[PDB]
Amino acid sequence: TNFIRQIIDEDLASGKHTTVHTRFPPEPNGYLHIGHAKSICLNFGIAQDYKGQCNLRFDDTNPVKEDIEYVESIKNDVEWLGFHWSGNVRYSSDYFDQLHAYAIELINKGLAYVDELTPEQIREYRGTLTQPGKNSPYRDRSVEENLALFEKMRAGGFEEGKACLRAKIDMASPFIVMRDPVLYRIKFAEHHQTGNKWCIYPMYDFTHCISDALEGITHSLCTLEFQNNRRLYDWVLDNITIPVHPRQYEFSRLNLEYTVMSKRKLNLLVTDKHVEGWDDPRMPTISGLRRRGYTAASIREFCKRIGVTKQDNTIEMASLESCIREDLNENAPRAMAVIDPVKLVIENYQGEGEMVTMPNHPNKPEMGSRQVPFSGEIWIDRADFREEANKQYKRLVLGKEVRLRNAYVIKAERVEKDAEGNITTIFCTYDADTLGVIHWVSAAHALPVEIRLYDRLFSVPNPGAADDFLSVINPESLVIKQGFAEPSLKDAVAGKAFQFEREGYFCLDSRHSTAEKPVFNRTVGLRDT
RNA sequence: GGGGUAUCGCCAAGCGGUAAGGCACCGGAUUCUGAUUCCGGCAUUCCGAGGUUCGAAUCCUCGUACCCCAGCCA
Ligand SMILES: Nc1ncnc2c1ncn2[C@@H]1O[C@H](COP(=O)(O)OP(=O)(O)OP(=O)(O)O)[C@@H](O)[C@H]1O
Repeated sequence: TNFIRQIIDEDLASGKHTTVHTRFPPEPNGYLHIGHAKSICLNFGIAQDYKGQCNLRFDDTNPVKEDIEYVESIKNDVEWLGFHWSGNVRYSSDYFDQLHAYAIELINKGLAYVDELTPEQIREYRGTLTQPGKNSPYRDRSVEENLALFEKMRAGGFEEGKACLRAKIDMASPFIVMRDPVLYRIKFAEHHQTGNKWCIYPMYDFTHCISDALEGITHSLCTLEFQNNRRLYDWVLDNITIPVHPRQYEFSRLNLEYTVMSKRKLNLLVTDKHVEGWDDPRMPTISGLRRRGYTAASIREFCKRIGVTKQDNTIEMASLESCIREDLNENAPRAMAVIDPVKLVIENYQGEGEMVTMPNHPNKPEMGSRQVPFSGEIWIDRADFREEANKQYKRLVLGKEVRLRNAYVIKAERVEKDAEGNITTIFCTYDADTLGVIHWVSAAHALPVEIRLYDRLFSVPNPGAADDFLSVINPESLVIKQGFAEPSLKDAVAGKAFQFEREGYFCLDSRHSTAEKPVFNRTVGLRDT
């Protein structure tokens, strides 16, 4: 429960409503991100919890920032998260003729006029945060004059910026938004839904309350930066002939540590080619997180955990990562892969090899087992061998023995270094009566596989509050390795988490993998204590 | 000027009856993954100072900090 659900509860009890109807209304000017997932979880979650309805409405009022690519991706992401909207997909543009009729009602009532103060002047006349504004000299035109001028705007008789329609409210209001807000502005831009039918487009505040009202939304849930705007939400609905009056309730937006959510900013990273694209695995976008190997359920859980309050907040990446590790630990089948490999030859070995039976899940016998090959010339991870180290080090030191994963207890004996002091191969012996643990991959049957180790995109926790967020990009956000994996990984499918033992959870990258050369993105590392 | 918020390192519950829970962190047991699982510890204190009350995080003052609003963006 959260403050919003307590309100809905009151509403139902008091008999103010019988059904609850919410809506998720993104503008199609970019791809959805983890922050939006919190609105999706909130809006669609309430609908299903209260057996209500939730609309997916594209708030498409500004054509010069929107594109059809975004509408199809947004729908994709909403479904992938595991949610379904009520009825057909809606668009604010579906209501352009409606919105235009309402503007006329406002004009007819003398509550709206066509102003001609230039874009620079409207700012000058608006006042400041402590000084009231002043009336445009075009404020007292007659209704008859406004109808004429407005139809002229509609007919394309005015150049962009040359005229706009404003609400006649109060230039001295302490609410900056009630200072004669613009309802319509001229944009000769083709719209992704309505083509060139319109050259005048409605503003967010005029469009939002009216759309909610027409869809019979009972509770509009938005983020905190809209509390000031609520005054205009109610003023519009109170002054036009509409039979219902939805109520707006604001919650705090999600800020994630080490990442920027601003679409304006996320678009800079994509536009300037600093990430592969909106769905690059380092992006905090839904599609990015999906490609990274995140599961829709891990995200739904993440929203469940962070809560819904009116408090500004900043969640640590640790919280997100906790969610995904938990999901994958449960459902991810284990496998073996070596990221940085140094060759290890067992001298004592006899034969072209053998076959060990490894479990697909160490703590869940039910998941099955597999027959993995073994031999003398295997592949091991560099960081697992040490010529010398204290008692703490529980891996392969040049003296003692260590158990291979589901195999033999080998024993370090001799090292053969390259010219530059760097080791090239390690020589050891094994006890055959056996079958300090490490993973390995029989060089004989090793599958060459490219690994992509992702790390946080920014090097500061709040790249948002930086003079230039780009200059604070982490150069080690993506470190590409070439390694080897057991041949079973030959049958992996894009977006199927595997837990490379003692490393982390990894998944096949659809964008880069091929037949011989698979590419694995590292979703998340293990709790490396 | 106006509109909001203040409870653990990060989130968060609490609604006059004596500070849940999660992440992180520290131990300790188990483990052929330095994972997982288990065990236990982690707010005498709720922005501060006064006051009301048998009892206040919660009520009433009076301060303080932070966030939002001056797009013909959403
Ligand atoms: N960080 C966030 N946390 C929570 N909810 C968010 C967040 N960002 C956006 N939303 C929610 O998603 C809804 C749709 O957002 P929309 O795409 O219209 O704008 P935006 O993404 O906030 O802005 P921009 O496109 O400039 O980044 C908003 O109604 C809002 O409540």
